[PDB]
Amino acid sequence: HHHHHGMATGKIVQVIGAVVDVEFPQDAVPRVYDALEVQNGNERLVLEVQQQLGGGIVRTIAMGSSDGLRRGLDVKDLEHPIEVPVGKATLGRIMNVLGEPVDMKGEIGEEERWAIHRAAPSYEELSNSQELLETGIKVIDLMAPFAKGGKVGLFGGAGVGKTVNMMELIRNIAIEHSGYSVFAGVGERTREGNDFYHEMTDSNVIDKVSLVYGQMNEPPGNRLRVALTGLTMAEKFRDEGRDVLLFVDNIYRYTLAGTEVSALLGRMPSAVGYQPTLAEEMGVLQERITSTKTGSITSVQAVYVPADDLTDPSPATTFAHLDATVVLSRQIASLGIYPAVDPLDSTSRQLDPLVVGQEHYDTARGVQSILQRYQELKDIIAILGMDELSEEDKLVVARARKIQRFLSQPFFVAEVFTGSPGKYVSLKDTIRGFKGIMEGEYDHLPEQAFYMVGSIEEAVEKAKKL
Amino acid sequence: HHHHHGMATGKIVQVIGAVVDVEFPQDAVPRVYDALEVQNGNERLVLEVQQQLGGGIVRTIAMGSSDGLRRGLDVKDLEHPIEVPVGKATLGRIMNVLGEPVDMKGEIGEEERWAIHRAAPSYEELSNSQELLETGIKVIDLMAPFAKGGKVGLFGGAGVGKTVNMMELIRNIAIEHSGYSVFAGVGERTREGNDFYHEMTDSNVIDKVSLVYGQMNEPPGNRLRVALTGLTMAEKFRDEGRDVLLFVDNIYRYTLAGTEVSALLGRMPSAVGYQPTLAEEMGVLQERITSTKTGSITSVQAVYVPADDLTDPSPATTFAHLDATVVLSRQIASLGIYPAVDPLDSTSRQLDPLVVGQEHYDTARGVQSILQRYQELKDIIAILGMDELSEEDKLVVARARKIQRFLSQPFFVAEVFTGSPGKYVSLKDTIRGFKGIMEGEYDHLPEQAFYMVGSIEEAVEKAKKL
Amino acid sequence: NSTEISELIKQRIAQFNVVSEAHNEGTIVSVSDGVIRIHGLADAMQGEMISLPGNRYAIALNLERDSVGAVVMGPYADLAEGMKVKATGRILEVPVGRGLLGRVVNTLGAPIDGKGPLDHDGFSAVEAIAPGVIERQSVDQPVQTGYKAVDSMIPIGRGQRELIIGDRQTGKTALAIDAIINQRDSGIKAIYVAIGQKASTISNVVRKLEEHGALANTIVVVATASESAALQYLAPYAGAAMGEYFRDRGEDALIIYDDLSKQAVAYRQISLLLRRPPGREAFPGDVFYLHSRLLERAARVNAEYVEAFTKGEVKGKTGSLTALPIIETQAGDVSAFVPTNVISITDGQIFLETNLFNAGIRPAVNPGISVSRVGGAAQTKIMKKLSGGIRTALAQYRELAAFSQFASDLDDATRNQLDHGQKVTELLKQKQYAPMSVAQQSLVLFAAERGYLADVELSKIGSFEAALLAYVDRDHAPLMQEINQTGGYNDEIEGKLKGILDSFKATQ
Amino acid sequence: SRLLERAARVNAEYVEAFTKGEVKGKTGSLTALPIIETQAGDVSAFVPTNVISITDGQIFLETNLFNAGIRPA
Amino acid sequence: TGYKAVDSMIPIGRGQRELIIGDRQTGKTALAIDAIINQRDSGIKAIYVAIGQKASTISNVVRKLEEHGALAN
Amino acid sequence: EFITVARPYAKAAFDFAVEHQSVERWQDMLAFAAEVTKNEQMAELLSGALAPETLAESFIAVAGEQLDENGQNLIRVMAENGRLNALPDVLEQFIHLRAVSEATAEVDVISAAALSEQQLAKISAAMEKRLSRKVKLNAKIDKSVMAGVIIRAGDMVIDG
Ligand SMILES: Nc1ncnc2c1ncn2[C@@H]1O[C@H](COP(=O)(O)OP(=O)(O)OP(=O)(O)O)[C@@H](O)[C@H]1O
Ligand SMILES: Nc1ncnc2c1ncn2[C@@H]1O[C@H](COP(=O)(O)OP(=O)(O)OP(=O)(O)O)[C@@H](O)[C@H]1O
Ligand SMILES: Nc1ncnc2c1ncn2[C@@H]1O[C@H](COP(=O)(O)OP(=O)(O)O)[C@@H](O)[C@H]1O
Repeated sequence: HHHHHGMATGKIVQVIGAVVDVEFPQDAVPRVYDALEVQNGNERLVLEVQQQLGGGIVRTIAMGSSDGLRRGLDVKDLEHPIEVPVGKATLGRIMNVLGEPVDMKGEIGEEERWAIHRAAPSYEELSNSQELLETGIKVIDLMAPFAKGGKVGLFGGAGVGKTVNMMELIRNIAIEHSGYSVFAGVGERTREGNDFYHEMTDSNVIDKVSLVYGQMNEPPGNRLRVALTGLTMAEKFRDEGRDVLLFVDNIYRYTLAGTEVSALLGRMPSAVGYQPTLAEEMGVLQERITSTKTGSITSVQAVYVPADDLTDPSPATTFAHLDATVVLSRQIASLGIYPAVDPLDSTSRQLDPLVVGQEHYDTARGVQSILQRYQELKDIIAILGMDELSEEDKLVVARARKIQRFLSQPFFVAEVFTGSPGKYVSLKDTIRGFKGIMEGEYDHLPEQAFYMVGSIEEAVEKAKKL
Repeated sequence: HHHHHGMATGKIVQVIGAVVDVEFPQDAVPRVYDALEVQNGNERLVLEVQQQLGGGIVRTIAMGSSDGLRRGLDVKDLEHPIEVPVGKATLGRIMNVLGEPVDMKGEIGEEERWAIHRAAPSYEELSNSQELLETGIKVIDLMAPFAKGGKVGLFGGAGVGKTVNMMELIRNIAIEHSGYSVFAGVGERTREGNDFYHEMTDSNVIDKVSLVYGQMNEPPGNRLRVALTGLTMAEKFRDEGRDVLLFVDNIYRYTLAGTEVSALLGRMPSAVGYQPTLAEEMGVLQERITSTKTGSITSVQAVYVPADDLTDPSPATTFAHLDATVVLSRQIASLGIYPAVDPLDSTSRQLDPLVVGQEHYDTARGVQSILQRYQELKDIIAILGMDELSEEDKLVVARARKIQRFLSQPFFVAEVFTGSPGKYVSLKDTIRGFKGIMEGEYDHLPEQAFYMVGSIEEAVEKAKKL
Repeated sequence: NSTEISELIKQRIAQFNVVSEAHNEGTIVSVSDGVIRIHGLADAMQGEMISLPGNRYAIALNLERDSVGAVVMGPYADLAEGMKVKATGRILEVPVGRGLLGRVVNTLGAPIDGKGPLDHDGFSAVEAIAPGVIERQSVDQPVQTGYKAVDSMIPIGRGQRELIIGDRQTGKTALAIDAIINQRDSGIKAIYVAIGQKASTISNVVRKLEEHGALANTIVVVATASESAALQYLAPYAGAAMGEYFRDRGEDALIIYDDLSKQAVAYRQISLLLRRPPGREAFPGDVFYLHSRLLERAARVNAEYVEAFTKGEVKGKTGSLTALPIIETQAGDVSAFVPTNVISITDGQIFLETNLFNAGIRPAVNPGISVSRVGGAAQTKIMKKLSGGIRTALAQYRELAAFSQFASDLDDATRNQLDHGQKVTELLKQKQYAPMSVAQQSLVLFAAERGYLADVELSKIGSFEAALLAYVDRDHAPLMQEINQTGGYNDEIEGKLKGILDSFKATQ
Repeated sequence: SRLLERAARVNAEYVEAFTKGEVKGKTGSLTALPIIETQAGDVSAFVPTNVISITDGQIFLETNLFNAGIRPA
Repeated sequence: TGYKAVDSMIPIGRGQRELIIGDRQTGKTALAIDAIINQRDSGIKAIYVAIGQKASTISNVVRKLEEHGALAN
Repeated sequence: EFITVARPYAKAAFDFAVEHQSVERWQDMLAFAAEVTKNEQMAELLSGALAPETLAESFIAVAGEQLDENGQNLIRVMAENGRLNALPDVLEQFIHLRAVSEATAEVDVISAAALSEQQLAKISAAMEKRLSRKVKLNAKIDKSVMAGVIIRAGDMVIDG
């Protein structure tokens, strides 16, 4: 994928495997991102030269395949390195792995055509204050203070799903803050694209998100090259006035393709079955999603660890490269609640300490101490009996059950899918209601009438009107 | 020096740091790694050819690297093999590397340079002294008794326990002997020349011993050059007089430099990049320097294991190629004892039945059975607690805890490094006190009365007076 | 013409009588993004720096005939196979000088964000060696660490060598943020080598560390994720460039190091990409060089070392190099060659427990695991003679109180481990940005050592007794500040501390 | 299996042995003691499995009996 | 051999092979020379293969093994 | 026995060194210097030398010495760098690689190597191989014409 200017180069030499050892020019080699569009077979299969060598036979690696080529395929010289087509007009259809499309026509909105290799981390003109963000929820923003343009990690199992995060985040974050939230995908299934995409017809996000997934039918270089579309396409909207927000799928494609491709090329690397390029890609790619002066660059860090491997680079890179990591177990969703994200082990460093204010410190200390001190009064005391239940068991059980079952406010995910409203929860109701009325004051709200209420604002009228 | 002429080894063509290759004619190679005087960048440096080859370009072994020199600087060599110092004249001054000045005073020594290899006696000429030596403590002087002539190997390096055992063992063994010595010293700290050398060099203690200096800031060839200086002064001083003791330490530079320098010289590895001649250097260097007919050599070895590395060649080679196989476990130093030494690892040869006695046999059998039963009864007394216990748990726990907790005491240097005082115990109270505290007579003491106690005076006076 | 060289093949195979390759320049044979073979260079020095295409000091590896391996700083994948180099003069030309304190300094020189103008003494050597034998005496001087137990128990002076390790996600890089504001000046120009930072760490650490204290005497050279071999693995070895202008002159020298093992992966290219030998997690013996003339050179100079290293400038004074290197342990991960060689090459070792550092307590230091090199040698009279038994409170209270949930340790004897055991151990802990000096050790060790402020002190009595006694005694008496001027442990400390503490604390 | 295969006794029908061919070669026993000094019964290599499995006898000891206080090992 | 269980519960024949694995610092090389009074005093044409020794091994093994009943046997 | 090192000696000497009228010096110097050490004296006696001046100057200047600058420079650079130990494909690689501008050689019609002067496809092979002159030689030319119909009919019809 480069701008060819001249179409010369030369012939080839060896073509065994994926090692593109074509003898192009003598003393006129290109750059690293400047690929040579060789005419192998019928299509123009380009190969990215990872390491140039003298004579002409350079160590190049192609994405797909040559579709049956001979030993002397003609190559072509290029000028502009990594010349793909992207821009801020990609929010309308599904994207591919080379700047084209995967759904309809139009190459995922053809607009600009600049360099595909965007800048990683920078300062000077970038925002170094690192401001906080607000998603507009009582169990996401009031329990975890996320930063504006950060790579917040994710953990846990099921419960929420992609429909709750995409449907709830495609309407509340899109209207509450100016910006285009895109997505990605490397290492998915071939059938999920025929079902999950249908969700785009149930929340109206296809016109505001660029689905760039590579599935898994290709190899490592043809499916793991989705980093140029997100960084090259997300930089056009975050550096213009809006705020880009990407979303990754997993780390099996980058870890397996990077470790297998970097370790299976005849060179030694890291230990424990890892490669030496994990610190450069994880450190350079993890620090690139930062706040700037023209817009915050946010990215959903949805990396998958290797079954809690502390000796490999998944726990060190995922736990040391990201910021807050929220976990969602089956206990919060098995009882019949809205939000499946529990309040335990789901906070940042500036959300429960003394680096915020009296609202976050009093709400985090009161909710954390009330939840941790009240979680043992209903589980460990059930094996004996309820005869020794005083004011702490009734007040902690009623306040913990009513606050835990009533704090899950519904967003805009069920407003155009199920029929339940709720709009968005504010920080004043969840921060000024869960620290006073959820401990030992106004004990008039039950368990059935307090459900489906927006933070603590809608729960006040439900105790006397229902 | 004394021709020391001609040589003419040509210029260095392939200078790869320490392994240089200066090509010349057909008669330009050393004789079994002889001395040289190559003028690289500084002055006339030594370059012993460890591996001879054709054409003059041999695998030379020097101290420093080839940094700063060019690939065309002409150098030379020498004709003599070994020309250093070996005598009892350089006693007040430390020997630098071979035999130069390391401290404030200048060292000269004997002008007649002998061989650079230690040579002991045969099978019918080695005067093995069977005199049992007692220490200044209770368990070290009453448990096992090391004989003269043999070197007791002490595993375990610094960072957990080395100064407590080396200070009390070197001070009590060197002060409770009244004789001559020939101990040197290399591989110490950077500030050890103004604290450790000031007491031995200013307290009239190195007046009849050829001491030496050397920190850990040396190169690969400079730290491993203690074979000629140690074997020359130890072999010459051990045979030219009546008695010459030694106290070698810091075995980290010999194992790391000797085991790691073989892989960088063209040879193959062994165990994770180890040397293939560990049995010849360890067996010849550890067995070729013992007590001969001309004089006894009661040396003291100290193996430097990294983080208690008891599974390498130092434990298997030092445990069978030397006298005792002591170690430094973390259970004695982590509990807060006054010994910080592994006394249950191995013992001497004078702890059986004929050469021992009823005190060593009864104390070793009762202490071994009580320590093995109490230390091995954790599977039934730790998980189950004190429910299924009887007289074996209280008697084995009280006798093993009282004898193990009361058998440790200070030894001058071991007293100022902790906080308690230092009192020299005897053999009658320590050897006769095991039949009363572990039987039922002196078992009325508690845990606080047995802490920091010598034998029977501190336990009886502290337990009966407090 | 055995090898395909086009120009050199036909010229060398057709005219071998004229070589002319003694200019120590030429060009390069190939360029595989870092691993470039410099052609020629017969008279060039091995290891000397040379300016190639751009702005990078390309230094050769060894002098193996004419095929020397040059390593240029930065990525060289965009250039073709055949970069023309210049002459190789001499390497080791970093910015040495203690007068560049105050401005922003990076790992490449004296240009950073945003002050790129730092006046130094001159570009000289950076990798300094260790000192001598008799001319290497440790200077015993007092300093403030940040807490009462840290400065009163393990008082590390100028020129010591101790190992420090912190818990992960608990406080291994910040913790005591009042060190720069409470310590003011650290003798001379300070330094702090780090590997792995961004805009939030430099902006929050520079704004928080510079907004409270004096940041005009600290030249920290940190590095981000885009660091090469001379900016990541060579950060702890090139930090002693300006020390010769402070330690080797007459005064002292302050230095620090954070995240030393994290850069060890940067050495993997010298064991895996260079086809060398491996050992612990694919690493050779290069880390052993850190135990030579790098981390083992943190020693104070003596009286005779100040006259030879400075060419006659002090003549009577003694230099010092206080380089305290720390590391971020992964929940107590210190059982390899780096922990054994780093902890065994010096004379001090300290570890931080992860039990109380992440539960909300301010006491992150472990009890009994802290074994510093100085401790009571560099302390004063109020920290070594009167406050020398600091290990008996944590060892006796932790060992006597942690008896598998016991009943009572002789009732009254348990008062120091259950009743009033939290007023001298748990209450005397520095929290977020808590300054400490001689008033905390002298006032807490000269009045609360008998029964004036240590008997009836628990929760309400402990907080009200220390707050009312410290506020009334510190605001009513003026001679107590004199205790911060000299040593102590005399009749004025017992009479003034007992009378002021008893009279000021008797009516709380 | 080649140099260590000399651990079998001959019979009276062997006329070779030493003198040919009557006496001096009847009841010729050839015993062998393969007492290997392992590391506390360390036998998990190719020489331990091949040498211990290729022979006929097998024996092992322990340091707990000799180090606990008993005389037998 | 020298014990009670080595002649009935674990007896060996003349012309067989039996492998053993002694523990470290227990009964490796000390139990095969210390508890062998019948094999050294009964009179048998034995052959020992010692690999790796010194002055203490040759002096203690020659003096202890020669000061019993074997010596020149 | 250069294989991969044979492309530089044959391709680098037929372009830059072809302007000095070196078309006859490479065949006589390469054939005489490479074929003169094919016995059991100059190969074992000259290949086991210590320096390159004795083997290159003695082997390239003592057995006829019919060379000039290309022989001394190529023999000194090849002998000092490691290429003069065999040199068996110097005549075929240098003649076939240097004579590629006018290479005209055909194949065989199941008989003998005729080697026609056909520079292109179907040039002189039709007239030279079909305009007798010669039609069938004594190298099994006419007898091998039935191998296609006999082998194809018998092998293809042998299954039944
Ligand atoms: N002993 C302590 N008690 C309570 N809070 C502490 C303590 N130590 C540090 N903190 C908190 O930690 C915060 C600083 O964290 P810091 O940035 O040092 O983490 P970090 O070292 O970057 O973590 P990691 O090493 O995992 O990257 C401060 O705001 C402070 O409130
Ligand atoms: N038959 C026995 N019964 C009880 N104890 C014995 C017997 N033989 C030896 N010992 C004990 O063994 C000790 C001597 O062990 P020794 O040093 O000979 O072991 P070793 O031969 O070095 O072990 P290894 O061969 O594994 O290196 C003596 O103290 C003695 O008490
Ligand atoms: N008998 C003992 N009782 C209590 N502590 C001890 C005793 N012996 C040694 N120590 C502790 O062990 C530490 C050893 O420190 P250091 O000498 O630096 O390491 P190493 O001993 O590995 O050389 C000292 O700080 C000392 O407090």
